[PDB]
Amino acid sequence: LANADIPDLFQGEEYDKLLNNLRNKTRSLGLLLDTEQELYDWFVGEIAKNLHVVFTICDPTNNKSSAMISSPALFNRCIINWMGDWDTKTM
Amino acid sequence: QDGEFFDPIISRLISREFNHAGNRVTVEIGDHEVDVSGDFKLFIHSCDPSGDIPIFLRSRVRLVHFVTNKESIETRIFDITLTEENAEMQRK
Amino acid sequence: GQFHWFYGISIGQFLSCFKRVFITRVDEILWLLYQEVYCQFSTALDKKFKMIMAMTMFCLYKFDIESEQYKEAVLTMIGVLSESSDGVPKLTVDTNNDLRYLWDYVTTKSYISALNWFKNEFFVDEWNIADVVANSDNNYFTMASERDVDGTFKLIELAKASKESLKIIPLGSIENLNYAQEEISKSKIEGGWILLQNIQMSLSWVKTYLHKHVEETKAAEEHEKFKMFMTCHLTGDKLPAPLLQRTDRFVYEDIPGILDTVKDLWGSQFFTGKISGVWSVYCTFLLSWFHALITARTRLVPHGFSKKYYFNDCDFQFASVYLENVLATNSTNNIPWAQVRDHIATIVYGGKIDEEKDLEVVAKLCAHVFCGSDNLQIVPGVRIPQPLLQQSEEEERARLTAILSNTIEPADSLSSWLQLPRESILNYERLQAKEVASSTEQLLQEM
Amino acid sequence: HHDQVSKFMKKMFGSIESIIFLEDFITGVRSVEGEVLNLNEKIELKDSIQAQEWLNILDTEIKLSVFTQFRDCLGQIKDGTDIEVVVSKYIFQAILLSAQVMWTELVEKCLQTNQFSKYWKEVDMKIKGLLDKLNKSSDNVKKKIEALLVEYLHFNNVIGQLKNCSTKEEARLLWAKVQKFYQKNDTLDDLNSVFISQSGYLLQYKFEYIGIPERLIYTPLLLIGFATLTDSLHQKYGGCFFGPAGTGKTETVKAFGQNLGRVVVVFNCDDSFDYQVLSRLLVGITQIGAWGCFDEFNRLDEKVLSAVSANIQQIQNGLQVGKSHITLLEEETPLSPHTAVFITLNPGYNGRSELPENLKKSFREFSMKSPQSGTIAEMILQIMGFEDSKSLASKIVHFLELLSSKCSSMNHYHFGLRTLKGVLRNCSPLISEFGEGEKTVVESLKRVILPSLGDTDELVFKDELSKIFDSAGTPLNSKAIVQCLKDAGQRSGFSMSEEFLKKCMQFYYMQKTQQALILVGKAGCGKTATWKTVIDAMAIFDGHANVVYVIDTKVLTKESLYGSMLKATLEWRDGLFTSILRRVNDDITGTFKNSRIWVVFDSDLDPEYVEAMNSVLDDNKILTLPNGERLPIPPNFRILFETDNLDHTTPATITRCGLLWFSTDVCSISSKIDHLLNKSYEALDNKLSMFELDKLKDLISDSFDMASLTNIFTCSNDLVHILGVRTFNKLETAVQLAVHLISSYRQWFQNLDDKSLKDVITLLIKRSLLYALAGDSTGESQRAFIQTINTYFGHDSQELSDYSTIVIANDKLSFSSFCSEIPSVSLEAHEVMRPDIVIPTIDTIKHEKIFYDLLNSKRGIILCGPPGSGKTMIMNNALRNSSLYDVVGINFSKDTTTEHILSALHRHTNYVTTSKGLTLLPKSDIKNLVLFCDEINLPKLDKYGSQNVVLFLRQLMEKQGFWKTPENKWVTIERIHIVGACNPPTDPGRIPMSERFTRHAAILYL
Repeated sequence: LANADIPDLFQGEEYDKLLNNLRNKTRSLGLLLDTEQELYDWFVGEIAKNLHVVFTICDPTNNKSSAMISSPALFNRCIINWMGDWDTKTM
Repeated sequence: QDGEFFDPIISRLISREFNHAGNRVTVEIGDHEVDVSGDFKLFIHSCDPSGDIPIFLRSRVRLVHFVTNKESIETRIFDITLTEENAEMQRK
Repeated sequence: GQFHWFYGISIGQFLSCFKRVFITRVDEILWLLYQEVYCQFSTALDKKFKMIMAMTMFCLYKFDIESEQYKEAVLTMIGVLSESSDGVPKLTVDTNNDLRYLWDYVTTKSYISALNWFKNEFFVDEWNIADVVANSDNNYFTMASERDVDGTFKLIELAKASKESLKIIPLGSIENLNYAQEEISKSKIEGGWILLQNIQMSLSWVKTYLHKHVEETKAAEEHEKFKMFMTCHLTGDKLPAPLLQRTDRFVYEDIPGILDTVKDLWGSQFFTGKISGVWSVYCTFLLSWFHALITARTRLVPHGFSKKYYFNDCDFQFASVYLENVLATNSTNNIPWAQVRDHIATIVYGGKIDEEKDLEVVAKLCAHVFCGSDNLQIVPGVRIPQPLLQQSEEEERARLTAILSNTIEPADSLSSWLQLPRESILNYERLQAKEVASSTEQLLQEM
Repeated sequence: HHDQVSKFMKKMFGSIESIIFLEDFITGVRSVEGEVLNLNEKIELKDSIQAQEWLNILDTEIKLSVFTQFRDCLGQIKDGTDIEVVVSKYIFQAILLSAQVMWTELVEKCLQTNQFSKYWKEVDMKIKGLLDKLNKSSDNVKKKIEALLVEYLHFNNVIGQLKNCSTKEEARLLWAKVQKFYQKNDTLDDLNSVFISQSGYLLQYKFEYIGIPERLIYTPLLLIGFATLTDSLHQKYGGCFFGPAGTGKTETVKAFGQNLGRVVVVFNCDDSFDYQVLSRLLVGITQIGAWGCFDEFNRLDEKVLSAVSANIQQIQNGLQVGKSHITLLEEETPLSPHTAVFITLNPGYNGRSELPENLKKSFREFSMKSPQSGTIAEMILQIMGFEDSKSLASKIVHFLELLSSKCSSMNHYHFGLRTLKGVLRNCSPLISEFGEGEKTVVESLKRVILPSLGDTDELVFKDELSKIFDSAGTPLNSKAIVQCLKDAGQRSGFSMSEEFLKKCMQFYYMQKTQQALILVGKAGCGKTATWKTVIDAMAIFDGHANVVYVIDTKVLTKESLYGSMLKATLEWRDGLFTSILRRVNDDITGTFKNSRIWVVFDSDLDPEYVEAMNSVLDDNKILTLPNGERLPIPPNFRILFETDNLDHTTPATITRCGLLWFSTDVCSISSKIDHLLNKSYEALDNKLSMFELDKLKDLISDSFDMASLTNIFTCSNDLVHILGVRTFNKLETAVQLAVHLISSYRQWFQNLDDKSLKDVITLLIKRSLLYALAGDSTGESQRAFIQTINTYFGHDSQELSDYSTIVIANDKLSFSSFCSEIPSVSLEAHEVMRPDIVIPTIDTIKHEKIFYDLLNSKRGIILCGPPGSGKTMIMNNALRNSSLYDVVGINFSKDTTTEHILSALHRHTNYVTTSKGLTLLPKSDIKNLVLFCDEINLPKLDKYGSQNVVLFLRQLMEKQGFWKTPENKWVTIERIHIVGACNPPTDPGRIPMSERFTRHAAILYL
């Protein structure tokens, strides 16, 4: 969420394989990108617009679920929404 | 036998989730889709009340306490008292 | 049971106790309960927890039964015994007399008396291990105790006075456990009593052989009148709870006086025969007093010794061995005395001591017990003179036994005999009061 | 082969290493120590002979051969032969026993006559005689003399004590406590002829070879331990001493054995040790009748411990009863009654450990205590060349003891004996310079104890040192080093202050003695300056070059640094710390012999990393590999540690190394500035004409005087600072800015009015001074401080306004002062949300200008501020606009690695292998690059508490180059900038940053 990639997943050789596959799809769509930087920023931007994370936390009181809301990355880039109880009408 | 510890995968078997077919009824467990009988029954058993179970389970699960508490003493001393106090009415 | 492993209770133990309560009516039966519970469960607790359960159960009854003015008066007293608060309770002519008698104990700075007050107020016969055993309807018993003492010798006189059949079984090596399991299966058929000395050490075996063996033996009820006893140590390896709950429990809390222990040390010494000088028996007598004086100091802590130290019959043995050796290697001239003290005070007994504070105390005891020309005066009343010229070894045994039989241990023994001050003893009495008073208040508020 | 058995003997004997043949005949054996024992009868061999048969004869003959060498020797000394004569021809084990027996005999008679003095000098002379023999001796016999010295000192000590006794009873008491070595002049079975008396109890010397082991100094405490061991054994009980680690409990049991001619088998328990092996060894010990010591018995696993403890009972119960055969490991094995079991019990976290219950009536527990040091001190002084060893030992200890009671309780202060052994160790080279006098001791006290003390305690040392003993007026090496130190600093830029000279002197004198050096101080104390100055001064004074390797300790892993092994292929690759040593050791191809090698660790030091090097810190001076090797370190190769705190490190680690505590900063505020200015001017010389430079340096000197600034820096403290950094470390921020702002307007200084010029200077300096003290302030405070600057600066001089600016023309050189001018923004609907959109404010321009100015200085920037305060945008938009700099965005998370930083850089950076810097890492394009590290106070810290990712940036900011993690080489980064944003660390989630990193940053709280 802070970035829109997990750096670790694609590093070293697996970075080069991603980088190769990236050039293939980019051209297939019809755009060639001058620099190595021009490429990665397509990749990240694609993730940012196609991947959507919804968290479902039940007791925010729990110390492990507190850490979710705490986490800055999640707090800033998530839309916090509250459904904590059923009201008498909805019951 | 150990309800305190509980992995996620049983999960779809706890919530009643299934994918129904012409004759076969399938449930997803971790990876493999396996067929459910219907003669099949499930019970989860725990030994220590100290051990805390996941909120997922606790909500889908019927929690029943087979515990011989200190509260059980009040109930059981009356039965012993009445047998030695009014044996005619405890008999009847 | 939460504080200590040996202090377990099942619900069934309370039920079986409440059944015995039968075989203002509601008020009398209530008073019958408190008494019967004090009677059965006082036995499986040590002196501290006896006093704790006394004061607690007293307030458990009287807070419901007596006045609200009673409640704060006794509680403002239990607050004075503890360090919670100090006050004078609300005073009314003839209003309360038992309660007025209690505060008199607390105000007189007399602590042990005020703690035992709640025990007397139960109006119960505090059951002697014999009575408990006799009433008890099981073939198994575990009696734990502090390492200072062992109820092994209480069990000898318990068996002698009724039903005989005493069999002491040490659990030592493979041989002892192996002989042990043989003597166990045969004694139940025979119906003889059996004792299993210091199981805690041989425990790994318990969980495998004894844990299964005692569990399987429901035919032990079917078998001839037989009773198995096991000795534990409270400070020590934790017994399996399931085996513990199945078996009846007692705490041997019986502490001998200084003089009594001297007499008990000296008592066996004649069984060894005769191998040494007449003079030696005097040194063996000296050690008898010495050992009984440090053991007496061991319990009194912190005032007294810095930590609880445990001294053994092994410590006496290693000391007497050194004494035989010094008299064997030197002349009969008295002056060898210098290095007798050093070796007793620093290797034999000062060995386990680690704190410098306490090492000086063992030395200062040796200063008084060992060096001494013509007259020693171990205690205020008793003087030990050095061997007579007649040099009769049989006379001197009898003379030194006679000196024990002449003396009777004073009221103030812990301060007069152990040369430590009276004000220290009171400080200690105050603290064990505070510990009982605290733990009771804690218990009341928790429920 | 036969000869191939010698390998395995080391195991089954313990004392010997390899066996000597004439092939057909066994001439003798040699010990693990190097000592050669020759047998009486050389044992004959034929091809069809069994090992069991021939070796069994050797065990017998090896003991006999020791008796022979003992009686031969004892008889010689009895016939008035000087001990110097005997040493050269007899094995140590023999000569030791001979001394003991004669000593004992000679003192036994001397108790009767009271002729102590006549025997004392006599002994004292043999001691001196042995000492001078040692200096001129072959390394092998050097061991033997030293080993004997331990004993002869014991002899004389006991006699002296005996001389002193009030009466004869007093003397017979003291003598009883001692270990007295008797021989039976009565009898046959010679192996059984020697026996030992102590506390009345006797104990037969078995004749086993011991070789020449490191013999423990005799202490009263040692004898008492010996006395408890003899008291337990006499009654057929097991010896057991509990107590804290480092009290030498197993060493005692080793020594107690030796004294009685026994090689004790020590079981180090729970060093991943098998039960099956121990069970075998226990049968062997009960058969062979040996002594086994359980070294740290407490550390066993419960299943093992039960099993072992039960076995041990068999042995000790077998002995107490005396059973001929006992059953253990479910087989009938015979039991020697010479057998004994010893248990050492290290304490847990819970308490001093206990024996299992069964062992409690089978053993005798004793409490080991650290030796009262006085006795150790006296002997150590005796060995070196005494003068008055008794007075020094009393005096040194009193003083050390006195310091302890009189100094402040400070964490790293150790006035324990370890410390006096160290004073004494340092003393030996010192004696060479001066005397075996107190004066040499006095100097060694201040050479060790003083560099680690802090100002309050620094006088307590001086007051009580002179209070206890006064030695001398004047110091050697006083002029010569000092002029070599002044000359090095003038060249480096530094000012020789009270303190900078002092801590430079303290350091110089320590490298001499110590090979591991520690420098502890606040961030910006002067450490790097002290050592870099001293090391530089030594190449002037000695003529020896230095080769420095500065490594950030905690940036790299233990595997990256010491040597990392891969679990399956077991493939061994070098590391960093080990690989730079192989240049010196393995292949000194160039000049290393005449060079001085220094490996500096600039980062925080922790147990795990120092433990993996503890062997170099030991008296060993060798490096032990995880797998494969030990590499020895030369006397040139010194390891330094510069760090800010110690909390993690062990007192054991400190006392192996030399510690240099920097109580306060070496240098004056002014003096810092002075150096800083000149350091800044040198950068400009490479890009500015001398005429320009000469004029601009003149300007700076006359515009700002120290008297004004002193109040300004004082008032800086009376102010609330977000992301707090101390005044002294903020200084580089002023001067670097100030000089750049003036070198900015250099061209307009050619033709402008001299009164007006000063106003341009003063304004810039008043500005640069503001952000450097109050830049991290509220700005509500900035405004307040602006007036404080104006107040303390000259009243007439151009005053500072909140938005005050200096302006020059678009098309013509001009000069006027106008502030707060804004371009006006119109944007379309679609433009509204965009990761790069700024609606410029009076304050956006204000921050963007200063932010850009700092980068021109090239000082790192920390933009600290609340979320959504615009710290990211101000940074981004000022640079997304300019052609010069190019931004690279890294977000940090609670657990981000230093490789993520590298990988993100690799995308925009190109390494070039130019011979100028070797490897370099400039940006992949020609113009300057900016790393933006967002959420810099987010990555978490080692359990010790040290965030490596931050230290890595600190490496880049300060060193300007980093070490390659896999390939192991130095790459110097060219033209790359570090900028960071963080939240206030009062906010949740946030981690406190090391002053050692934030010192290189300009902090702007927005």
